[PDB]
Parts: sequence; C-alpha cells; structure tokens
Amino acid sequence: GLEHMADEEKLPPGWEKRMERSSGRVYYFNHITNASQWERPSG
Repeated sequence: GLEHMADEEKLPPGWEKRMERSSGRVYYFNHITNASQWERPSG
C-alpha cells in the first residue's frame, strides 16, 4: 500500500511478480513456460 499504479504492478498474461525466499528479491516468473526475469516482460 501507499505506492503508485505503474504497469510494473500488472504483469502480462502468464507472468507473475514474486519475491525470492532465499534473498528477498522481487522478480517476474512466467508459469506458461516456467521462465523468469527481472526486467518488465511483455505478453
């Protein structure tokens, strides 16, 4: 809460914005192809 609503918050279809439990680092994960990236993806 108390943030902005950039397009960074509404990931494309198949992608999900999650955080790593190991270091606590936010990233994106594509459940369609079991991929992931840090840069904003595009469906």
